[PDB]
Amino acid sequence: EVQLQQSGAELVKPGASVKLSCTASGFNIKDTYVHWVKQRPEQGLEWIGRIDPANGYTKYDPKFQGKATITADTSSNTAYLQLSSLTSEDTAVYYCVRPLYDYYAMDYWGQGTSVTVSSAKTTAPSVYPLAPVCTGSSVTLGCLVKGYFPEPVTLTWNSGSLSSGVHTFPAVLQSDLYTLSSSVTVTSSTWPSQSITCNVAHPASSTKVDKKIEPR
Amino acid sequence: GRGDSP
Amino acid sequence: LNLDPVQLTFYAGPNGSQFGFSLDFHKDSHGRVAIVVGAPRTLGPSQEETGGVFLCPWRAEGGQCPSLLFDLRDETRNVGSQTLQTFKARQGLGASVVSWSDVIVACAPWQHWNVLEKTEEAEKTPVGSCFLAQPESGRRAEYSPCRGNTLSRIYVENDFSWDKRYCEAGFSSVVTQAGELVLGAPGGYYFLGLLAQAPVADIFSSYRPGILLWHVSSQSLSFDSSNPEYFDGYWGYSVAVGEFDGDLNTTEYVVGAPTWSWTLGAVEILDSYYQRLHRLRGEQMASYFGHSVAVTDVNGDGRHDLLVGAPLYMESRADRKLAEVGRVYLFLQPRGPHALGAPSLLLTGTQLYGRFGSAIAPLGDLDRDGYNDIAVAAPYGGPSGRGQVLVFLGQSEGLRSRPSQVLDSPFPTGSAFGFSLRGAVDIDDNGYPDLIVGAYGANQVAVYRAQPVVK
Amino acid sequence: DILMTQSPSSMSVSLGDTVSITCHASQGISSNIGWLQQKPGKSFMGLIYYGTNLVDGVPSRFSGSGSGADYSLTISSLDSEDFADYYCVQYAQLPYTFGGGTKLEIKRADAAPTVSIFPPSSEQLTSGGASVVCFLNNFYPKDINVKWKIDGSERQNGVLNSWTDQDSKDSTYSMSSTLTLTKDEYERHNSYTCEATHKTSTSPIVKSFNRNEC
Amino acid sequence: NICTTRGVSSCQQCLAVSPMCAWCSDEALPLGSPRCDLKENLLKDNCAPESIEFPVSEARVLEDRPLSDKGSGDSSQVTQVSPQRIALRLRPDDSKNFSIQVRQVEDYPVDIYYLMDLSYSMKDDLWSIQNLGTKLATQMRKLTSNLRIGFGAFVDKPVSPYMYISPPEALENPCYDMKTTCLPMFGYKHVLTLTDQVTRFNEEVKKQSVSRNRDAPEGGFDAIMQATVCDEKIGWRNDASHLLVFTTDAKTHIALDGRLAGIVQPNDGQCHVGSDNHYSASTTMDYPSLGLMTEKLSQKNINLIFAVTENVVNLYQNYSELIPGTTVGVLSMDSSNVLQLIVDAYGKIRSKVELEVRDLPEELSLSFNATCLNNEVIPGLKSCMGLKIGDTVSFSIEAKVRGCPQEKEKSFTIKPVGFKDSLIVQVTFDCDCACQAQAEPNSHRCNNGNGTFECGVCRCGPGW
Ligand SMILES: *[C@@H]1O[C@H](CO)[C@@H](O[C@@H]2O[C@H](CO)[C@@H](O[C@@H]3O[C@H](CO[C@H]4O[C@H](CO)[C@@H](O)[C@H](O)[C@@H]4O)[C@@H](O)[C@H](O[C@H]4O[C@H](CO)[C@@H](O)[C@H](O)[C@@H]4O)[C@@H]3O)[C@H](O)[C@H]2NC(C)=O)[C@H](O)[C@H]1NC(C)=O
Ligand SMILES: *[C@@H]1O[C@H](CO)[C@@H](O[C@@H]2O[C@H](CO)[C@@H](O)[C@H](O)[C@H]2NC(C)=O)[C@H](O)[C@H]1NC(C)=O
Ligand SMILES: *[C@@H]1O[C@H](CO)[C@@H](O)[C@H](O)[C@H]1NC(C)=O
Ligand SMILES: [Ca+2]
Ligand SMILES: [Ca+2]
Ligand SMILES: [Ca+2]
Ligand SMILES: [Ca+2]
Ligand SMILES: [Mn+2]
Ligand SMILES: [Mn+2]
Ligand SMILES: [Mn+2]
Repeated sequence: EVQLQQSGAELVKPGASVKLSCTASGFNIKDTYVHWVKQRPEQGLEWIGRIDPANGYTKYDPKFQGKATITADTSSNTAYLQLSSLTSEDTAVYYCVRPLYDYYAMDYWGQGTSVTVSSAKTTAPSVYPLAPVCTGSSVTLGCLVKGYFPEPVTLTWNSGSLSSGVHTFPAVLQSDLYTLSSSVTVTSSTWPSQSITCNVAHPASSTKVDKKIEPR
Repeated sequence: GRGDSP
Repeated sequence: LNLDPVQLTFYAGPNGSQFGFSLDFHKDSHGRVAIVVGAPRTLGPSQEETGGVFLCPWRAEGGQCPSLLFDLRDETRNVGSQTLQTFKARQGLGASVVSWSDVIVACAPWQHWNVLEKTEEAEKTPVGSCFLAQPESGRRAEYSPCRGNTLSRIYVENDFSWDKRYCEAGFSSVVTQAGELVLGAPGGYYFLGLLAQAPVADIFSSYRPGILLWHVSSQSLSFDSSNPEYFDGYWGYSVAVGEFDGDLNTTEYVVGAPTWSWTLGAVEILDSYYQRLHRLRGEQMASYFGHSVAVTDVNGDGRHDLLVGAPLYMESRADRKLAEVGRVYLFLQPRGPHALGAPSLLLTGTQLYGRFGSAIAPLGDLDRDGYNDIAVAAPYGGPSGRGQVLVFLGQSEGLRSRPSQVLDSPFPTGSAFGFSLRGAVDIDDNGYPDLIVGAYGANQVAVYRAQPVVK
Repeated sequence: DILMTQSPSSMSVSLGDTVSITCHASQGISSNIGWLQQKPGKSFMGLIYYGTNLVDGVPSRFSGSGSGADYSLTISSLDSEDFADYYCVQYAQLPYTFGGGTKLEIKRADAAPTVSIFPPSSEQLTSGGASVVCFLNNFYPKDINVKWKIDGSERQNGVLNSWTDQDSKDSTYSMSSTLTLTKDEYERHNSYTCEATHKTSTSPIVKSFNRNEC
Repeated sequence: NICTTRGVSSCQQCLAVSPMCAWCSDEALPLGSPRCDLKENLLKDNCAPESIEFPVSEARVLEDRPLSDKGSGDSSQVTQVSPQRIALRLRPDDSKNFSIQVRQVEDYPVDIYYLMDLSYSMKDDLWSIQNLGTKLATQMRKLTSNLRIGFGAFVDKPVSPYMYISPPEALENPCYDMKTTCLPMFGYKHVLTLTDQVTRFNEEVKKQSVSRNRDAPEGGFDAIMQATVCDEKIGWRNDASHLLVFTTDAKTHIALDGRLAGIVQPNDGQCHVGSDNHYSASTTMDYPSLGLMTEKLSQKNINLIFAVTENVVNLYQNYSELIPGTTVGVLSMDSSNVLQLIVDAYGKIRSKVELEVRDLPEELSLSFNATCLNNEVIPGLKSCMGLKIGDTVSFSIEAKVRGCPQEKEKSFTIKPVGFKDSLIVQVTFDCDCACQAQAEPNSHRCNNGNGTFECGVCRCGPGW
């Protein structure tokens, strides 16, 4: 079965150089063309270029000329993509692609490689409890993980005990630092009667702080 | 080389 | 010995179509035997020769045959900033045909191909192509493994290495029992010659009309060479398969290369990975040793034997004079892991310019004595030079040195009677294997039915 | 470069429906088009190539069509897995170009958002910062607007919003808005508000609170 | 002796016993005297001299023209074989001897047709034909006073894949894709008919230029065939040595190669060079086989010379051996001389004298004793070697008849290979008696009409 194992996520600083890999499984990389594709949330999908691993000849979208450099080693059965003089706009998920039958198609895709460019040094998150204001039938509490880097962070309530009836929002880059929040809803008879604790873990800084939600 | 070449 | 020469069956095609240039037997899903016939100069849609194929049902009285229709229109695809082009004019569709299971493979060795990119091109060249058909289901597929999208300049820079632009894929063809198609391309790699193989099943499942350039991952091509001994050797001019290494899980290939080593000629036996197990060198320069090759066990020891034709071999005669008559070589396979020695038998032609050995067909066991027999063609032999087929019977020691029977051409001069042969198949279901003989010059096929032995 | 105008950008449909996405090119591309699928939080999968040809292992309910500069991917009888992002790609010319993309979202009955405002924490304030959070949970459709106000007047600087992907078993969306100020600036004012505007209600849902008061 | 102990019945049977047997038709022969005995025994028994039937195997000449000293001048009245005709008379199981003389005449006319490879690879070999006409007339002037020279050119069959067929410009200029220009591709073209005007050769050559094709092997064999079978066009002369000089730097195509161009029709050995001086079957007919080429070269009496570069010398040396009478010269920039090569080739050509027999009856068998160099006899040999022009050799011949054939009048030829002249041997089988031409059918002497009286005895008439 055709599979493209791309290298793990990369986290580098602006101006540095990174080199992604795309190892072929269940076939010889030399068999077909190998393309690279950049993906961003707002900008979308952009074709970087391709390479014919057999002979080494390449083609690029003139937008990436100079920035991107695609190579391939038939020995290790792997194709590479090097990006130089990195910037914020280079922050994207990169995919290696190859056709199924049609020489010129784009059918098989690797799982993708996430690349993040930032100077931000590893920073532990500041967790904050969010209790309501001084009534209804159901109450809603919250947690606020502010100022941390890099991602990700696993947030849970009561150490996983409370699962259903929860909302954890996607992190957002607050100027070279991430911010995240999570809500939670229960009945008025559950709080503050039943104690509720916010459990956040940041593997990077090796810190796992917990804050109990206190009423006002 | 293998063709019609001087 | 026991082929009935009194009551023949004749199939005929359009004039000037070269109907009978190639042929084979074909069994449908129900085992009903038919004859497939190639006519590589049949007119196409634009009243231009493109070749064609016919599927003839067995009828004791023969006659005309229905066509096996294929797409004959030129194709163009503008993709990847390039332009892909196929040219089927004078492609010679049906220059070879072979049947495996309920599938028919008809090849067009001189179908041309080209790729355009702005002001550059790959060069319009004969890469050849094969058309696969499943008559009952109507399924159609193609296989053109020498097509490429590399521009002319690139080859020049690389000293013309791995140049498959003149392959002429389908020149010769064979299919293994397992269902792997094997195509001889004598023009491959700048006229060294190459083999291309791929499972018929995979050829079908990966093909789609319009694409023109698609991948068949499971395919396997032979290799280029820097050795001048291989230059202009036309490796793949003829091909066959068989068992020559003991291991029954492996299939071995037999490739003829009639101009190998400065026209000395040779035939090689290889494994499925194209590794040479044996090489048989020609006896005489320009004899075209390797023009045709047959694989069959003739001495009933269970081991496949090799037969090689050299249609232009010149026999030595009185007063230091040579007479071109043609020759066939028999190589018997030895017990266990051993090399094929000298030929066990030399069969030489009699008629001058007769081209004895141009075609060699296994007949199976014609007289039912326990040994397989063969037929050898001399397309311009016989006292009248109209053509002749000679039957030689197998025996414990190999083959009989004298023919048990001689079929003289029922056609007029120039019919090339015998240029193509096929046997070992009982077409009338009478218990004896039968012979079909092509005569493209006369645009006809003759069917010889084997009958119970008289003696 | 060839431009690929892929529409619609999104559509809300239910299971068993038959929907068709379209793709317009800036010029002719003679069926040299491919269709891709990207299930949420996963990589891509080939659907169609060269116009109409299904990639191996793809359900037959998918089908491609069209010619010239206009093409369409059609999914007959939608399945729960089929709710994902779809893109078109042309390889008629280099460089290859993709479409904008199309997200297949689940359809359901409208629903107003459960707004909830939260003043800064004691910890954060003592640190020197002040963040007011405003959760707008479980609402449909996804189109919604949040507006902060300090002492009745709009505030736009220092706001960070974040949305969620359509929840699994209730098919609703949620949102998180966060107004971040300095401790000092936070104390210059008393009232704080976040107004939610949704097609559900013509008048915006409002939730406020007063500093130095409970 | 055997003559008597055989107990023969007729005069015919008597002579058939042995060449030394005689028969007596005398009427007045003693009681029991054997009519079949030695001529000495018969005369010893008072046998009439005229009644003796005793044939003798002779061998007198009829035409005995003297060998020519100079092959120059004359309207081809040159003689290089002597005698030219002899009458041979034999009797049953007998044999007679005769001799023949062959001379490699001095100053014999010579045709030289130059068949020139003009494919692109021949760019760096063109130096050899530069001033050919003159340089080819100089070192030849000293072996012949009557030289004619002609010129032809070839590339290969103008058809894919041999020929480049794209872009359209490639057809008019095969060097289009390069920085240069060259001639459209052609198979074979006749350029200059055999002539004595050498400056015609020089000026024609100066207008020649190379073409270009795809595959290394070239179609020179097509040209060799046409240059051979297009007699009137090339201009070969009836009484002159024919030299066909073949120049190339590469391998050559051969019969059955044409199938790569879709050409399967065998070469027909006929002429196909029309008024336009081009080979018209080039693209519809396969290359000729060595066998076919040999047949025509022998028929038209052409001596093929392979003047090739040293990178393929071995190849053509090997072909040379499959086409008897062919010679090879190394076409280099160093040697005895690269294009006196032709003179040396000629010398090699006229350095052998091999006899050949045509129309020899089944009954007759011949033996030969050669006399070469200096009266050196070499038994069982009918060829000579290491001869110079002007040299003369001879052969002793013995015809041994076996039994007595049905036809009494037969004749065969003994000709040297390549030579115009030949020795005609008119054989006569004498196994009858003159007295047989005066018999008595239904004679009164023989069983009273039931027999025939001839040669003295009584034979059983026809029907018994
Ligand atoms: C023109 O024609 C000539 C003459 O036929 C060819 O020259 C021959 O080339 C072949 C193939 O290369 C040679 O065959 C080899 O002979 C070797 C030696 O045996 C004899 O020859 C040499 C002279 O070279 C003598 O010194 C020696 O005493 C012998 O008399 C063998 O050792 C070789 O065996 C190898 O190959 C065989 C077959 O594959 C294997 O079985 C062996 O194990 C081994 O690998 C081989 O048989 C032959 O010697 C050459 N003959 C002569 C007289 O030179 C030219 O090739 C040909 N040229 C062209 C371009 O057509
Ligand atoms: C060819 O030469 C041989 C000798 O090599 C001759 O043979 C001899 O012929 C004479 C004739 O008188 C006999 O007496 C000898 O007995 C023969 N010798 C041998 C050894 O056979 C022969 O005569 C010559 N033949 C021709 C045609 O002249
Ligand atoms: C035959 O041979 C003898 C010598 O044995 C020779 O003297 C004689 O001249 C020869 N006969 C003829 C006719 O040449
Ligand atoms: Ca095997
Ligand atoms: Ca056997
Ligand atoms: Ca048998
Ligand atoms: Ca039968
Ligand atoms: Mn050349
Ligand atoms: Mn050269
Ligand atoms: Mn050539």
